[PDB]
Amino acid sequence: SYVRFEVPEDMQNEALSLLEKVRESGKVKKGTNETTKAVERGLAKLVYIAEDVDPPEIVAHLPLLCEEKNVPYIYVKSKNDLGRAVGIEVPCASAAIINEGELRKELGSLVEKIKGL
Amino acid sequence: SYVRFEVPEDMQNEALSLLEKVRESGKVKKGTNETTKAVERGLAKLVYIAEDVDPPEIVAHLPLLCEEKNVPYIYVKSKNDLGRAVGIEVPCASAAIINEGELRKELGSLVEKIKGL
RNA sequence: GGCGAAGAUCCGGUGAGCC
RNA sequence: GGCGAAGAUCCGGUGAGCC
Repeated sequence: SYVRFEVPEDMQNEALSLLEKVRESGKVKKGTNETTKAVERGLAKLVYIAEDVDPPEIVAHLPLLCEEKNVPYIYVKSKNDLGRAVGIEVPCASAAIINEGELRKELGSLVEKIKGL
Repeated sequence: SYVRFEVPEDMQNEALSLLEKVRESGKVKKGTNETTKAVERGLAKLVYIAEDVDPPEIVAHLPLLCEEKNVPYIYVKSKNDLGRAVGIEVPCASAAIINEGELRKELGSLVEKIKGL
């Protein structure tokens, strides 16, 4: 298939909880273009990438480059569900964490749960 | 009426007739943005401004900003007449000549006819 | 109520085509 | 037939509002 990572529901939902309570403290990028070029700036602390993208063309590129710049990234759920997580009113194929707010020291834990594959 | 130098009709028609036969003879920029950059870059030797343009604004800036950069300019009644004269298929509020093609002597005499009203 | 991060609006550049 | 130098298309920035 498109993205080559598999991930249980519980930690995907951990991604939506972290992304749901990051906005009040840090910064987040919404949408695949802002994610791709915000990370291409080198400013990603954790990337959101989803497989329910149609056509797969939409994001079939960013996990690989997020492995190059060695920025964390996680395959998560439905575009809609993350859309609610980042708190915009529309589906979202890809997101990013740009500033860690007052929470900071969980994002590392999540990156190493990503390193499991 | 932003006509700050009232130009005769016969002189308008001679200017548009001259402007008719200089589009593979010389080079002309079409449209208020291309005319205004023609004056700003500094490569316009004679710009045409139509006076029935509405809103006036759309080209109202170009005679004064044109005079300051000391590029001559001449006034024309209908935007339509100018637009069809400069062989494009739509009305045109403002035009410019940036290269005089082979017509150095006629445009020279006409420029001196402008500087005088 | 419809459209919208599968990118709304706006801006810059480009300059004669697009349906 | 319609739209178009009162800027078609295309490219750029911006990132959440527009009817």
